[PDB]
Amino acid sequence: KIQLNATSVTHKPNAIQMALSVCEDLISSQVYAILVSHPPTPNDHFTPTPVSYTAGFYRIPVLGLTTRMSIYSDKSIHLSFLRTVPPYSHQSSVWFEMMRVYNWNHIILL
Amino acid sequence: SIGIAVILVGTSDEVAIKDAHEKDDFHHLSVVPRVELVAMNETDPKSIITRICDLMSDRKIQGVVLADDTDQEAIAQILDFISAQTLTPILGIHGGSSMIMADKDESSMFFQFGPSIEQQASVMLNIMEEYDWYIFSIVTTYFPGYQDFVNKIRSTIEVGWELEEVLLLDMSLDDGDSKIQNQLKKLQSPIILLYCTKEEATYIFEVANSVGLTGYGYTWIVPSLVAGDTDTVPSEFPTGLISVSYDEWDYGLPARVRDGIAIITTAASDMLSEHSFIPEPKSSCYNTHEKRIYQSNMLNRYLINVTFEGRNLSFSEDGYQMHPKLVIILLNKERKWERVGKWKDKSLQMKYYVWPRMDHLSIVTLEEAPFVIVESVDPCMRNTVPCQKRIISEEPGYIKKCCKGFCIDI
Amino acid sequence: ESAHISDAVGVVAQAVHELLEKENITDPPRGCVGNTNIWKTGPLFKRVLMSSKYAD
Amino acid sequence: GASIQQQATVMLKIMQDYDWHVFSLVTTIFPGYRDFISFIKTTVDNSFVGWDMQNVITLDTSFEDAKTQVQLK
Ligand SMILES: *[C@@H]1O[C@H](CO)[C@@H](O[C@@H]2O[C@H](CO)[C@@H](O)[C@H](O)[C@H]2NC(C)=O)[C@H](O)[C@H]1NC(C)=O
Ligand SMILES: *[C@@H]1O[C@H](CO)[C@@H](O[C@@H]2O[C@H](CO)[C@@H](O)[C@H](O)[C@H]2NC(C)=O)[C@H](O)[C@H]1NC(C)=O
Ligand SMILES: *[C@@H]1O[C@H](CO)[C@@H](O)[C@H](O)[C@H]1NC(C)=O
Repeated sequence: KIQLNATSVTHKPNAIQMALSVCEDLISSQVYAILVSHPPTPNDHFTPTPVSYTAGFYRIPVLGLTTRMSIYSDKSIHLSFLRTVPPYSHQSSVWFEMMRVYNWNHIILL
Repeated sequence: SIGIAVILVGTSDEVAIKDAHEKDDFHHLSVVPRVELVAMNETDPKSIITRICDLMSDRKIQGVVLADDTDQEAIAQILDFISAQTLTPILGIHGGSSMIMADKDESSMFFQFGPSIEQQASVMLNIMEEYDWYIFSIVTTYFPGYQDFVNKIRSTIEVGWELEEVLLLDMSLDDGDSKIQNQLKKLQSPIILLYCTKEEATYIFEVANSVGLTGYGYTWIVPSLVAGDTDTVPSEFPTGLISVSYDEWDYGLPARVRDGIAIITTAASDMLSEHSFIPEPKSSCYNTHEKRIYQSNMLNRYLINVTFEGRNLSFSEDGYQMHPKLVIILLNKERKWERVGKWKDKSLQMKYYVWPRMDHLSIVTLEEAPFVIVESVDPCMRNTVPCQKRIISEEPGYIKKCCKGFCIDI
Repeated sequence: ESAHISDAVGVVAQAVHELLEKENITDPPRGCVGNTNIWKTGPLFKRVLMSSKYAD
Repeated sequence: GASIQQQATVMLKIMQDYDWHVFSLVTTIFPGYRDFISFIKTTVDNSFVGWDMQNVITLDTSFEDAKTQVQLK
């Protein structure tokens, strides 16, 4: 008898009114999870953060989909945020594997 | 004619603050600030957003002061977003608007009244220096400000200080009480230091009472956030709990309001005099993106250096104050907090010359040339023993010296 | 995004069904009007999610 | 067959033959423990070794692992 009702919200160029409307609609909806899937944002900021903070205000898990910045990896601030795309730091492990393959020790990281 | 907003939520003497609002001497600079006081509730953040929107749209608010009485860090956490997204700076002086979060935004203009983590660590180490207790241990949870505290204490201690146990507890995972009880067996020093949250502190005290590591020979010292409110005492805080809290007794709400108004006014005067221009753009609540054009970029540089005729109210880069006033509290047998000592300007003052306890025998002696040598403390070193000399002129005065000799070696 | 959304929704469905297997069912309040109390099973539900394992 | 005292003497001989001169003593509530304690006390004081003995560990009940673990540590 478990029922699933689907609710999604659109885009607005601003972020204060976007966050306000999102918080009001999700509070009125009593959702369990939040999904954000905007890779090609015209703004290069890549900021779904206020939704995650407001969800952490009630410890509501958030699962990211697009952004791979390591700022979301910090659970001390992002207390209720997850994602299924690993950050670029795993490319560091990939480069370590490459170093294992080709026997390279000294690098010049910039 | 700057516009200053005062918001009060919870019980407070609003009439007294209003009467004491015009208690500053601002006649030496043409500022004539306008202050509006409004009462609010703790319903939800969106209500606060609406209230500040209305205030800045109507009175053209160039500065917001928030005071409350809750024990939630979310107040400043969300107020940081408003302060960053609005050209008007915001200040917090009391209640939920006082606890320092991790950090403020680069564009943030929000400041708080209180000391930093490192200053509290320094005061706590001064306390451990005052009464000769040099064996300790540190345990904390995954609150963001843990690495700062650990690194600060490690650097400061890097006198025979001996740290032998450091513990990190992750309370997000449940059913870990057995693991916590097993891993608390590593504690061996008589004194253990904790850095967690209030409910987490209660849980940890439950675990400790289950393991019985808090009866007589173990004393705990905790930061300000563990206590927070003196009026309420949690269920099982062990008697003899030591902590340092902001001096909220001799520094009341009207004083905080006057200090905030004065610092805002003098920063605005400095900005409008040194640069001859005061950034007071169109305070538009709707579509704030276009209202951020007149970015000050220097009012913040004039918001971190303020003197109030004796009170150096300068702030730090992270957002905290530079010269806080601190008091120390102790949990006696009955559930209350007593006023034990004061700390100010790297000076520690203790009312009790000896810390009372919750075998031991006192020794009397006299200085003899080869056997008992007494000298003043280092402006005591190794291989010496501290000794107390009473002074009779008032209250019983003692001065600490260093005693050694042939008899002392035996 | 087409396959990513499908994988995410499937994970969400199985995680929700895993949570419904246990007791202490809690629901969020209406925080927009005078609700500052936290969801009590927040960390508990996150812990439920951490141990999730999938083959789809 | 032998009693507890003869076997205890044999045990101390075995310990001496390997020069393990540091030990402790753990006893339960099993009857006959005090005679063993007294025999060990009398045997050590008249020996050529000079054994290092830690304080005797005595259990009270089925260990709650609350105060018994304090002695076990
Ligand atoms: C299921 O979800 C839809 C939204 O996807 C809900 O419809 C909303 O209802 C509220 C309250 O009447 C309106 O303010 C919204 O505008 C509606 N949105 C849409 C798109 O319909 C619907 O009420 C939900 N029903 C259940 C099962 O709770
Ligand atoms: C406020 O600004 C004044 C002037 O720059 C600072 O005074 C200087 O302080 C530094 C450090 O003590 C000295 O080296 C300079 O010689 C001082 N100059 C003058 C003219 O006083 C003052 O320290 C600043 N206060 C704060 C905390 O920002
Ligand atoms: C994207 O995912 C879908 C579903 O797995 C797959 O059919 C498709 O081939 C993928 N993308 C492309 C264009 O290969």
